[PDB]
Amino acid sequence: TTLLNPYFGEFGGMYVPQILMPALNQLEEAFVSAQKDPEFQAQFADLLKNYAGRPTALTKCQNITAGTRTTLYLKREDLLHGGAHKTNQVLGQALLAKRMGKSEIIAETGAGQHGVASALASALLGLKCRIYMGAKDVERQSPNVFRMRLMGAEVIPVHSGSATLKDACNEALRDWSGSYETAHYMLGTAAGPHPYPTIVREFQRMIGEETKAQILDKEGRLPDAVIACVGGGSNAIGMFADFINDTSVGLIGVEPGGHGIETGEHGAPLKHGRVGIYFGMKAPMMQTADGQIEESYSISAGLDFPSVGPQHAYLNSIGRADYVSITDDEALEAFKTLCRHEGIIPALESSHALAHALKMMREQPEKEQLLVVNLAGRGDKDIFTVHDILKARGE
Amino acid sequence: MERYENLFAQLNDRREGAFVPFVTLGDPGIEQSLKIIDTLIDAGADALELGVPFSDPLADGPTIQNANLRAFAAGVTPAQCFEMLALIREKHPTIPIGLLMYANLVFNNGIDAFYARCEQVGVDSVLVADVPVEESAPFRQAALRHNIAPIFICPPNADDDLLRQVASYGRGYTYLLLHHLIEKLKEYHAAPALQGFGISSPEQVSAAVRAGAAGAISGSAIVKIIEKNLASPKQMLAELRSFVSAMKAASRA
Ligand SMILES: Cc1ncc(COP(=O)(O)O)c(/C=N/[C@@H](CO)C(=O)O)c1O
Ligand SMILES: Nc1ccccc1O
Ligand SMILES: Nc1ccccc1O
Ligand SMILES: [Cl-]
Ligand SMILES: [Cl-]
Ligand SMILES: [Cl-]
Ligand SMILES: [Cl-]
Ligand SMILES: [Cl-]
Ligand SMILES: [Cl-]
Ligand SMILES: [Cl-]
Ligand SMILES: [Cl-]
Ligand SMILES: [Cl-]
Ligand SMILES: [Cl-]
Ligand SMILES: [Cl-]
Ligand SMILES: [Cl-]
Ligand SMILES: [Cs+]
Ligand SMILES: [Cs+]
Repeated sequence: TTLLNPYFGEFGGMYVPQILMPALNQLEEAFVSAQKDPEFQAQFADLLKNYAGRPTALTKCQNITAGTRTTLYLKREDLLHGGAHKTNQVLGQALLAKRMGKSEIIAETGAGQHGVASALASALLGLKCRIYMGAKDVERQSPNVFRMRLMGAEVIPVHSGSATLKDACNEALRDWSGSYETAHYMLGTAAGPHPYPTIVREFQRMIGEETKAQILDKEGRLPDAVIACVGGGSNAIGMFADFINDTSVGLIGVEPGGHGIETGEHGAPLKHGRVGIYFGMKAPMMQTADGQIEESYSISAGLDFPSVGPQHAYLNSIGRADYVSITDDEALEAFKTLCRHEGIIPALESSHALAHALKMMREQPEKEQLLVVNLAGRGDKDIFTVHDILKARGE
Repeated sequence: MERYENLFAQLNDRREGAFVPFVTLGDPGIEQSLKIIDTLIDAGADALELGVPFSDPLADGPTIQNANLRAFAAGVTPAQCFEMLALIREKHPTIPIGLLMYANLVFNNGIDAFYARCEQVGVDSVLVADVPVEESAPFRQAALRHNIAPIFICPPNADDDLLRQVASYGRGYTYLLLHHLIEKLKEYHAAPALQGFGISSPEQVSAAVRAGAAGAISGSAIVKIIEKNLASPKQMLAELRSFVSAMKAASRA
């Protein structure tokens, strides 16, 4: 029994042990209540604006589209407090926790951006924050781990299994099933069991709402496409949502192609995986022929999720959104191009989305088209990776 | 699911509860596991709960997580598990055999195909750990179509709607994770309740039967004997013998 349909078509659901269902039902009711509560919406807006810096700019690229008939805007979630879009929805989920009388936050993180976002939100709102992180990720992202601890959060390395985001997700779930009377599980993407895909979209949809208002103000029409990288699906669904009924507007989600789809070393389950049931949802997954979950490879840590949000699988299945992949090397080329042409250092994750807009304009340079790329974070965190790559290749 | 029916009627005539050990199939290896399981039945196990190794066993704690890891490190696949199960059934025609699955393994090659293969090898019941009552319909239907009992977990935070759901849709046994809850399960004509999640010594087996449960399931405690003795198979089998016989003796009272 739920207030809302837990499925997007054939995808989604609530595939959790019975012990966790009251936690999900509580959360769904609190969200539905919050959505109808002007006081929740006012507090959320107050935080989004005065603490996180919204609205974010919609930047027209000046140089990168030279020699083509493409106009390209960047939705600047890189200027949000924390440096990425993760901050938007942690503020809403932190207020939901307070609505539910919870004083503790449980969070998972792979690349560290959602962990840092959870920690800063918990610091501001006075919640005790504990973050689960695969031990491999803890070793690989010691700067974000230090950021989390600076803000008072407890960071718990997870050694179980592959010691990566999957096992961190599972440990956070074990904890919540025992602590949900006082703790809220702050899931960091538009995936997992209902109601999380719905909540995370609604707490990210200001991305696309702002984009729509800004692009109408600036160009007098809607974009021909909005483009967004797809790790678990939250920044993309946040950009897409307000355009879903504007069926002239293309929705393009970009999965990580890694070393190439044909190598198998990629993060593109929506187009190249197989539907399975894991992490509380029915959705496309990287898995073995025997049904074991595999890992998502990408140069960009934030695109490491081995599955995808169920609404993206649904939007794809019905033809409303199209999904493509972009390899490590194309994402790196777009990273370099934005730096030199626009003075903006993009997150390697969002560089996948920029890489696909660059392909769109370069493949058809006389095509008149108005594109928005969701620049979901800044790439300061990526400069050591990009440095060591360019040096390895003698550049 | 007839085997649970037959088991509980026999135990009722003997005025006994059921003692049910859990192990992970293929832990520490295939031949070792088969010998463990035969020792469990020899020492007086009434039924078996068998886990299929899976990459991300959420609902499982630390001791079984390492059993799962040991079976993984042994290359035990779902297909080899089905072969093991057929042999276990062929050795032991009456003992009820329950699987502990995760949803993706059941879904992976088709839900109906999975339960068809369970029927073929002689499985009596399946609990899918990450499928709640609210998602259970396709699994329940495929189970019943293949004469498999669908096992539901009745958790500590259950309420009256859940009790009625579990009593309506479950067969074979109810997996009980207190005295009032068994009362309602009985009033609701639920499948006989087996208490799990805490059963590590004979006193707890006796307590569960005294409370009105039909028996108890012991997981970690059994697997801890396996872990503790991985270097001495003979010692492992001796300690499993002694532990199971003691736990089973406790179900008489
Ligand atoms: C800078 C950046 N861009 C895009 C994404 C992609 O996430 P969605 O698809 O928008 O939900 C991420 C994700 N990060 C997760 C996983 O490592 C995390 O931090 O824990 C990210 O950090
Ligand atoms: N700079 C920054 C980065 C992450 C979180 C908070 C911050 O102030
Ligand atoms: N009490 C309860 C009720 C419905 C679903 C799950 C539950 O644990
Ligand atoms: Cl669909
Ligand atoms: Cl309102
Ligand atoms: Cl348009
Ligand atoms: Cl990765
Ligand atoms: Cl939709
Ligand atoms: Cl459509
Ligand atoms: Cl490449
Ligand atoms: Cl440097
Ligand atoms: Cl027998
Ligand atoms: Cl199916
Ligand atoms: Cl299904
Ligand atoms: Cl019944
Ligand atoms: Cs242009
Ligand atoms: Cs992905």
